[PDB]
Amino acid sequence: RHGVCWIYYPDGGSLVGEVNEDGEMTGEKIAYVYPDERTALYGKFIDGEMIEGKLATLMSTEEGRPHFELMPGNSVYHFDKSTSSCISTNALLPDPYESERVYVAESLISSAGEGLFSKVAVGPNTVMSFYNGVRITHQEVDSRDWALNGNTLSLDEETVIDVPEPYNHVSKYCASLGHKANHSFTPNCIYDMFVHPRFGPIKCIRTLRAVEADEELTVAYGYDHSPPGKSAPEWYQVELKAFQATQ
Ligand SMILES: Nc1ncnc2c1ncn2[C@@H]1O[C@H](C[C@@H](N)CC[C@H](N)C(=O)O)[C@@H](O)[C@H]1O
Ligand SMILES: CN1CCC(=C2c3ccccc3C=Cc3cc(O)ccc32)CC1
Repeated sequence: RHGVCWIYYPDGGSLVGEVNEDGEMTGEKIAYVYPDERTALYGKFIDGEMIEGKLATLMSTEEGRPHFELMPGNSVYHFDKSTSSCISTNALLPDPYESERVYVAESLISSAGEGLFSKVAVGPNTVMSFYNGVRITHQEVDSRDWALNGNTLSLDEETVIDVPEPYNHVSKYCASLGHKANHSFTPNCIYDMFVHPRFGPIKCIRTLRAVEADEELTVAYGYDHSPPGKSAPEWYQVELKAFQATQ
């Protein structure tokens, strides 16, 4: 008669609900559940695509049927995959899972600008932040000045994610914050694949180790002598030389 399906993504998120006649995740009581197995976007989905998800908490799962408590408020989300020229339908609507785990402040790395910090203590392998952005080609990134590529992150062999000016200011764009994490060759985080209900296929920032509250989150940007683009910044030259001096 009735059938509830739990789909687990490799990144730890999941989709749960009763499948329709065609075995599709289509209905008004479908939920995406974030990797903490607690934070959920609950509501209207069509074939697994979020049409109207409301912020909710997964309280329990008695005999496979999940119980969701809607969060007080009007926080509503929808599938909203970026394009080459549009980063988001609501650039100032933050992600609720990210908002519990990270914040932006002045970096502790000299002259690095702003950085990304842990709000709370978390264990290893914890998804902390999402790296959404516009979707451009490797050709575009490779064919321009590398000074324009400080917020680029390759998604796959076809697509590079970017957060271009003016979206590099949190007052202009705070829907995701992964671009605010600075580089280190002793990083405490990595970039990892992520299938997001709002952003679609993107990258996330995942901890490599346990992190304390208010620790700066860092990721290795790469190990090449120079970043993609035309005509490396010296801060990276200095850190790369120090990295290579250890071996
Ligand atoms: N280890 C570092 N030392 C100095 N500057 C850094 C370092 N890591 C990142 N940056 C700076 O941060 C840019 C990369 C951004 N994705 C990071 C967020 C940036 N700090 C901001 O305030 O928006 C680089 O192009 C540099 O300007
Ligand atoms: C999250 N992304 C941020 C930008 C980034 C850069 C880069 C770009 C501009 C200026 C500086 C950098 C720094 C290092 C780097 C090294 C590589 O071997 C490949 C790419 C990069 C890749 C990761």
